[PDB]
Amino acid sequence: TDSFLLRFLRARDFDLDLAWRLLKNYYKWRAECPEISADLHPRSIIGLLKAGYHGVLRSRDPTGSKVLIYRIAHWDPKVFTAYDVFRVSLITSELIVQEVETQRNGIKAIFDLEGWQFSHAFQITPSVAKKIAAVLTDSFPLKVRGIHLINEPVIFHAVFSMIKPFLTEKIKERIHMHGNNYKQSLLQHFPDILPLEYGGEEFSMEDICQEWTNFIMKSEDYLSSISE
Amino acid sequence: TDSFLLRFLRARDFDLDLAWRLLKNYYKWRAECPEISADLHPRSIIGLLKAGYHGVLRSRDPTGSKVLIYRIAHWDPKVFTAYDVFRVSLITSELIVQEVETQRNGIKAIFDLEGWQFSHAFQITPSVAKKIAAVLTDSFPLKVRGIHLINEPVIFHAVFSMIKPFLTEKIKERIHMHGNNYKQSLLQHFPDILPLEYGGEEFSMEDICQEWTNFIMKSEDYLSSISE
Amino acid sequence: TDSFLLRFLRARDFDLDLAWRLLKNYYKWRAECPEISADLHPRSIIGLLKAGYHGVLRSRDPTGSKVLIYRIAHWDPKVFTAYDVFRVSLITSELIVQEVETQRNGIKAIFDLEGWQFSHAFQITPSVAKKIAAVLTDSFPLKVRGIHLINEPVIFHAVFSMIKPFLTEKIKERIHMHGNNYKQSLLQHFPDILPLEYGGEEFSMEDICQEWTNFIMKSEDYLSSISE
Amino acid sequence: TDSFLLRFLRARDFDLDLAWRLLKNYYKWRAECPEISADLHPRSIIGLLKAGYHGVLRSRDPTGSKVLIYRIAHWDPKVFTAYDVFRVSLITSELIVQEVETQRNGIKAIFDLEGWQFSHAFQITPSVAKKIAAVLTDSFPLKVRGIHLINEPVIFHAVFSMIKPFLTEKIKERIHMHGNNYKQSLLQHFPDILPLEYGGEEFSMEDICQEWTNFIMKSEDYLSSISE
Ligand SMILES: Cc1c(C)c2c(c(C)c1O)CC[C@@](C)(CCC[C@H](C)CCC[C@H](C)CCCC(C)C)O2
Ligand SMILES: Cc1c(C)c2c(c(C)c1O)CC[C@@](C)(CCC[C@H](C)CCC[C@H](C)CCCC(C)C)O2
Ligand SMILES: Cc1c(C)c2c(c(C)c1O)CC[C@@](C)(CCC[C@H](C)CCC[C@H](C)CCCC(C)C)O2
Ligand SMILES: Cc1c(C)c2c(c(C)c1O)CC[C@@](C)(CCC[C@H](C)CCC[C@H](C)CCCC(C)C)O2
Ligand SMILES: [Cl-]
Ligand SMILES: [Cl-]
Ligand SMILES: [Cl-]
Ligand SMILES: [Cl-]
Repeated sequence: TDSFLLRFLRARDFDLDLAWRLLKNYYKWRAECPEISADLHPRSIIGLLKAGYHGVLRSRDPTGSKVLIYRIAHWDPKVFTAYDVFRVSLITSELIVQEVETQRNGIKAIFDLEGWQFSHAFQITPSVAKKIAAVLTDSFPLKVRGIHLINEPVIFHAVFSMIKPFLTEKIKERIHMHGNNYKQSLLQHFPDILPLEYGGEEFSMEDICQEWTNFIMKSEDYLSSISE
Repeated sequence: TDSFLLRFLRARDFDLDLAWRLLKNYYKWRAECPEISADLHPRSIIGLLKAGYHGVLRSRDPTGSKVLIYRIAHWDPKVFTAYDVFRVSLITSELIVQEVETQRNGIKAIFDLEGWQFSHAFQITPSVAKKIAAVLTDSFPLKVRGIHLINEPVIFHAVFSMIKPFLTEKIKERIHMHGNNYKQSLLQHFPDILPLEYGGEEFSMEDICQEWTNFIMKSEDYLSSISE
Repeated sequence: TDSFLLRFLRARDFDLDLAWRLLKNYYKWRAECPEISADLHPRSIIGLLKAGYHGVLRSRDPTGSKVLIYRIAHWDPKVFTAYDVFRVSLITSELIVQEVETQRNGIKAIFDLEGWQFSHAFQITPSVAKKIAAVLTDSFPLKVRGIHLINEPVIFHAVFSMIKPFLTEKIKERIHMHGNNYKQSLLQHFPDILPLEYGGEEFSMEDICQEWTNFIMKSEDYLSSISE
Repeated sequence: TDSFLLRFLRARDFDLDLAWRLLKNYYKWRAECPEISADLHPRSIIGLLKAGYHGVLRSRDPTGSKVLIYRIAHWDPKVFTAYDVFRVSLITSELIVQEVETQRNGIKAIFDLEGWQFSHAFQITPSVAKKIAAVLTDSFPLKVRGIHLINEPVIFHAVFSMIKPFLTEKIKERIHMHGNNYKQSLLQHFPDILPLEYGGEEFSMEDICQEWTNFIMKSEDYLSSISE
């Protein structure tokens, strides 16, 4: 069967030395952040999901990557903390990493930063920013093939300035900032598969969020299994 | 007669040490890429030529450089591979290098990247990208005086990011990206000589492609001679 | 045209550094042995040829190598010296090296040492032995793919002991000693192409010698051209 | 055919390392002095030739060297510059170097310095003097076997003092100064072949100059070929 080791091998192109280091950092990072990784049961973040914060596209991008969508406007920082929000991505990642094609072709994430407030950045402490850079680089068995930021306000760049120093040059090359006129540039990266709200043709974000919410709730037994 | 050595001397301004190194890399590169350079007979790429992928201007630029035109939209990656396409440039280069004035004044190439798809970049592997940088720098007796990219889509820069690390600073200075509004900037570099499709006045790309296709087919005996 | 340089490139697999060194040794060796290489006109060794000392097979071996045959019994050391005999091989080599397929696939030589006397070895001085090793290794643009010694007497090994210290390990691997029962082992290396005297089926050594003698005499104008 | 390389090999006794260095300096020197070597067409110096400045003996010296004669009195420094005069020697050298026997036996030059004025030395700048020493030593594929100065005035030694520091010891050994009573000493070096004006028996300098002038004008097509 697809062993737990196999996802780490594929993430590092069957370089046993590199895959081993990634495995070490995976356990290390999970140990230094139990407030995110100790309990992966969707119980603590179901409110976030039903608020419409997160969803995953059905179809893959032209290179076979899984496409993830985050909407920061649907995150209420008064209700959920940065750790809660982080846990959502962690939960999704632990699920999609089971897909062999995702293991081979990595993922791409889209962040709709419309509605980013000063109530969001306060949650993003230096410790949090470094943990963000960790999972983006060499602490989780997922190839980050691209990060796409749209509708990012001027005040956000201060937040990104906290993450960038801990980023490898490879990942920095893969982070895109589109601004408010994102639609044309975003459609080139993701043809046919985007939802209606982002220039897409068929499905809406509400449907996509609901579907992924169901899948997470459905996978609640597996998410408990990998909890320590 | 214009010896085979003479083209290497002129390419390095009669610096015998440098011209010798270029000769060494010329044979080395040809040995490490037989899937491109072993057989230069136009047989394997005649379909590409008649598709309208490549053509050479009759008139030289204001500095005497030969001007080459490539249209990526006329490359069907399902039919022809990157090696096939590479072979086209190799064939053209082996022909125009016979011109003494081309030896002295180098070449300039225009790439119409309109229609660049994710089906094109998949062909461009790290090994291919490094071979591209090789012939652009110090592995073929042709001075690359300028590379002009027009209509380049957003997704192309990821491909260029694979080539750039292997490029010398001199060549990087000579690579131009014009975007969609290229016509004004392109006409300044190439007055009077451009085809109709790119702001020109007289000839069309279809004529230019056909003429160069005829010349290549006509030179099929010479191209077989230099095959190993 | 097939330049004089090209034979040196092919001899060293288009390694310009190595091919250059071979060219240097080619001129050096020719300069330190004018009593062999100054005059390559068949005048001085026509008697050797008509005595039946040397011949070249029409057909190539299974790998495309030219096959050369020497019969030491037809060398009268009282009439011709070691330098005269050496000149024969030099003349043949300068002729067969013009064949592109010989340049690519190298040569193989068969020495019938039947009749090797103490009047032959006296001619083989330490200086001569070292010159033999020179052309076998890195002083002539011919790949020596194999040397086959048959009917070698016990007293010959003393002579070979003079050559061996100056031989590279590569060439030593390619020197074969078959003894008196050579026919079976020799036929495995050279199927279908051997003459009647050595297990062959069709042609005789006398015919083969005469044919190569004619060709050398016919090429007398070219052999004068390369004389210094 | 006698390749362009072959003249450099013979000039350095088939020492490939040394012949290669001479080739490098040949292109270097030609690049640092285009005001002498860019255009070798006899157009710019035909007046010098018809003035009777230069001629070449028909017969070779006892060692087979080509013998060149220069008469400084027939150089009008008001009309022709040092570069023009230098070009004459360059033109002659590029012609006589085609002779295989000249390649093997080198050249000898005779300078009649009778009439050397202070209007001649002003043309001989430090830069010019060093260029003179360059072609005399290791920058042109011609063995300088001897330089003979006759009728040299006292004021000339200041000019020679500018050249001597850049001369190798070998060439310095081969430079002879005869003075006004040169005839006896000059006849020992050049028996039977000298013109009437220098103790000769048959031909006059006017005939010799005219003959070489015709040959240069006749070779005007070749001299254009080697121009860059
Ligand atoms: C394995 C994996 C994880 C675990 C992951 C992400 C990706 C691509 C992964 O492959 C992306 C998002 C992230 C880092 C969660 C981020 C948590 C914070 C609270 C998000 C809100 C504010 C961010 C400042 C917005 C920008 C984020 C991008 C710069 C990644 O969690
Ligand atoms: C001697 C010589 C060769 C041999 C040559 C070129 C030039 C200017 C030369 O002087 C330019 C084109 C190239 C490198 C062939 C490229 C092959 C690939 C398949 C082209 C399609 C995709 C490219 C990623 C498009 C961008 C190319 C530019 C950045 C050069 O082949
Ligand atoms: C380029 C080239 C030359 C020039 C050449 C040979 C080969 C294979 C070449 O590729 C083989 C023969 C040789 C060395 C001539 C040998 C001269 C002596 C006189 C031969 C008689 C006695 C030899 C002791 C017999 C054994 C020779 C083998 C050990 C090669 O000349
Ligand atoms: C290949 C070659 C060249 C190119 C050459 C010469 C020789 C022997 C060559 O082999 C001799 C003459 C020279 C150097 C041209 C000299 C130019 C000047 C203007 C001559 C007039 C004044 C000289 C100060 C007179 C003395 C010259 C000797 C000391 C050589 O050009
Ligand atoms: Cl972008
Ligand atoms: Cl530009
Ligand atoms: Cl054997
Ligand atoms: Cl003297």
